[PDB]
Amino acid sequence: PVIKVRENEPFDVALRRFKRSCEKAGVLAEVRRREFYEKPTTERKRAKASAVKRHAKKLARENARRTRLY
Amino acid sequence: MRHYEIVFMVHPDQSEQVPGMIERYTAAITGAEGKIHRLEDWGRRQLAYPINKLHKAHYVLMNVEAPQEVIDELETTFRFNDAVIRSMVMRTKHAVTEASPMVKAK
Amino acid sequence: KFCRFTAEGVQEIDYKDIATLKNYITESGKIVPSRITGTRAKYQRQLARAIKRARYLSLLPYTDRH
Amino acid sequence: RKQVSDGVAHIHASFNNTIVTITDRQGNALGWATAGGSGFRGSRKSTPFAAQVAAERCADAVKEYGIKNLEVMVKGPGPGRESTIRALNAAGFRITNITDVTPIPHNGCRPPKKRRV
RNA sequence: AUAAUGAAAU
RNA sequence: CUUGAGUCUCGUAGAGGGGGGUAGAAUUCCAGGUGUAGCGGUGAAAUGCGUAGAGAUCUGGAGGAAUACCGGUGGCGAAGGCGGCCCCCUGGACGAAGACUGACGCUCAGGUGCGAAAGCGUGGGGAGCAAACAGGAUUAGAUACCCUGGUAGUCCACGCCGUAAACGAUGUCGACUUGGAGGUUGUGCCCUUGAGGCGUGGCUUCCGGAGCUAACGCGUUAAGUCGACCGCCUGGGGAGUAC
Repeated sequence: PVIKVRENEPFDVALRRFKRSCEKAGVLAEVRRREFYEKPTTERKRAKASAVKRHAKKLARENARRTRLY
Repeated sequence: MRHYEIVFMVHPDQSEQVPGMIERYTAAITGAEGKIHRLEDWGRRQLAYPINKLHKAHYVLMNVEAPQEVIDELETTFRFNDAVIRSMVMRTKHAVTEASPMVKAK
Repeated sequence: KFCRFTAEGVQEIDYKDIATLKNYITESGKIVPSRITGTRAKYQRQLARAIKRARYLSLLPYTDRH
Repeated sequence: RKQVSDGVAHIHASFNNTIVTITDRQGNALGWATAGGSGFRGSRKSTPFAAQVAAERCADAVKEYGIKNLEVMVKGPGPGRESTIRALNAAGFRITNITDVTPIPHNGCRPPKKRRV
């Protein structure tokens, strides 16, 4: 995330550009997840749980639009 | 015999020996019933990150067909020479004779 | 999803082609996921191989701060 | 002293403290201030207000060198990334650049074990 | 933040 | 005799196995420059480090462990398991069109091999973190959970041990029996509208019909309908213990 202040450019715009670039790069997430060690079992379990939850939510929301609430 | 692609890089302040190097290696390959399919000399280029406090390396590319003992000896020469700072040897499926993207838009 | 390599019928991705390889890395030097660019799996794998070869030969960077 | 007119501000922002150090363009230090040494202790040491106060004090402690232009480098995840930059702009310098240099390993060493409390 | 225990029957 | 089982010819995808080189990010330590009172840690603290100049910032060097992004209900392996890049040696699977042998097959008591982590023997290596151990704290006590330190081990070569919720808690082989939506890897044809349709193989995820089941549920990758061979059970404790 490298930001160069352009001519005539105010300071708030540059600051917001900095924040947006860092959000796109995603450094805070990496730093937070590398703080403690995680076992391979826990890693695999988290991945599977996320996939199952996402699939089920998609199915439920796609099948919930065939009923009338009132 | 198999088909190989070779790339090597040279110190910027020793660019006056590259033609002699090319001649010597080509002679070594051709003396053992080998062939040379493509040869290219790219000149000096800016590096993407420094190597040993340097930028601006000199690049050479070759595409050949030869036995394995010759390639082994060539690698040994690269290892023990001090003008060469990096090198790569790869295997190919067929001979390559077309032109590279570096001799079409440089 | 649209794939340029499949559309043009390519055999290899040519680690020497910096112009093509530039379209698949971010401003930090990271490889871009396939679900954003719409490539196929075969060609995504070939592409990662090519980018790593270029990184070693020093035609591409590893990170934006060296 | 010797005038400089061009400097770099380094911000070190952890989950427990903030450190600000102003330097010339070759890495030679001129002054520093920290959040824990500005009247704050414990829970109040890790808040954006403390980081702001530290930025003000660091700006003051280098007024004899006559600095005009400043680059900014930020390193760390803690609270204090933005308050410091705002305070430096307010103090009256001109910001020319902003860079992030937080270090990330390409799979090196084993971290400590998870806390169970 | 931590933070214990309750005879057997009807 | 050729339909089960095999051999030959052309290709394709893959973290399948063994050996040797090499690259970039980051941690720790060692020697220098600038600079001056705090750093580190917790729910709150203090043991610890610091004017004998720490922490912060810049430059040079040493060492050994792991490979961000790609990366996914993705791939390969009999299971255990396998992930940076390049070279050498090597095992299996699958598809198209032909040729060849002629039941050469399935299962398997005793037998023999392979087999995560921890542990054991001899010789090396040791950033990071970590049983045992020492000191802050918390508490009625705290041989704990939290904090500051820390060695066996974790790494390499050769040899032992033979066990795990070693799990799909579901032995191996063959045949038959309505459907829908996806993933990955081969191959044939074309109305011709050169960018799209129509077919045919191997592996794999989710839902669900008849039937089955004590129920939960399984459902062409069966726990449905059948055939061939093997292993195992017979109330709870004592006990997978004693001799």
